[PDB]
Amino acid sequence: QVQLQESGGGLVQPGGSLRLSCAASGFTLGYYAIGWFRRAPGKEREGVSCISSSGGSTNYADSVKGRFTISRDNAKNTVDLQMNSLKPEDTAIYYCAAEWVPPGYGATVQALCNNAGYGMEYWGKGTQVTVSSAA
Amino acid sequence: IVGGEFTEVENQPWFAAIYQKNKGGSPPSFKCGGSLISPCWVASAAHCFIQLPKKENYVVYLGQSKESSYNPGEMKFEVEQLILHEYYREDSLAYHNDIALLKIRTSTGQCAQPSRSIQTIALPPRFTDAPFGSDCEITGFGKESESDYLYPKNLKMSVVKLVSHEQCMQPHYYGSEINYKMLCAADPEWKTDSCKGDSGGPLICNIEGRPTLSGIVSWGRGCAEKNKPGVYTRVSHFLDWIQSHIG
Ligand SMILES: *C[C@@](*)(O)[C@H](CCCNC(N)=[NH2+])NC(=O)CNC(=O)[C@@H](N)CCC(=O)O
Repeated sequence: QVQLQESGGGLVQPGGSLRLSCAASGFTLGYYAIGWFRRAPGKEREGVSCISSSGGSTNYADSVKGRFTISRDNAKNTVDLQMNSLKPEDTAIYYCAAEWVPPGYGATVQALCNNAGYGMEYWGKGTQVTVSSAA
Repeated sequence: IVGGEFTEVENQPWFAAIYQKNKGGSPPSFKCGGSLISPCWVASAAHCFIQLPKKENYVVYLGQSKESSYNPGEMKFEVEQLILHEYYREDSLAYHNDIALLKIRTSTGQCAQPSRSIQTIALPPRFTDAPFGSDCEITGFGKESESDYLYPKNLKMSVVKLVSHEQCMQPHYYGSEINYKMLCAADPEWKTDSCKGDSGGPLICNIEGRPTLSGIVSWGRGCAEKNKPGVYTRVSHFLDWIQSHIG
């Protein structure tokens, strides 16, 4: 009965901002580390930004540092991705993915995010983010 | 593990944390330890799986360390084969043939790929054990007292000594409930020992100067109890069984 669902996709002018949200139903998302991944039309899936279950550790791809901001609310069962100063290069399908991090590892969520999301337990169906002058 | 120290990366890189899955999006529950004997194979105790012997109930994690960054692509494994010894029995106090093999693979179908934090552990030569009184090291996430219900947060290791069967089969020890397919090991001061939650974890003794999976945590009356050593599956007497399930 586990469900992940992204929302917030749309068409935005270059330099504009956009906020995505990942909502969970069927389970408590707060136990899980969450990664936002994206697939561009030509490339393969890459980690954009990740956050640990408590929200204490985050990781960002170099492409988006200082532009994107991941956050979460474990009372509302959500994880948000704030996207500012959007560039055409950001155009992609954005997926939310959840993974339970077992105890006994480092506090970082760096490796969770640098590895194209292979092995992440749960996935949403994704939402479209398009950055173009056509907006 | 009772007494001893908390471990780090590269200290038991053959160590496997075995979890049982909960229904729904509930996180799994820690169930037992294990040892990576082949890139695709983990050895652990059968008593850990006897209630739910279907492989779908478990997930294995490797490379645990406080300096290891969790990567689910390389450190999480589904169990594609769960094999319990066909003559596993539960006796009054002892377990017989308490051994199990788990064939593991990542989400992309790979086996374990070696690193500073993931290594295989060598099996002993057939019927060969370190001498009694040798220092072996044990490892796990099991209780740190018998009377505790809490499992520790981080990996612990300790050093116990091999105890001879003659000494172990003394009546004020275990008497006739110890056979030669078992290995006893204890702290001479009875302060350190493995405990509930360490089963399937390794007993590592040095065979001719080489670290060796000599035992698999199986049972014991209490934890770190006087005259009551931890009992272990004697791996040297199961080599044929093991290698019959792999090849
Ligand atoms: C199943 C496995 O994880 C445990 C390991 C206990 C290690 N024993 C010692 N002396 N270090 N094995 C068992 O639970 C088998 N049953 C027992 O040990 C019981 N006699 C004690 C039960 C308990 O204390 O939890």
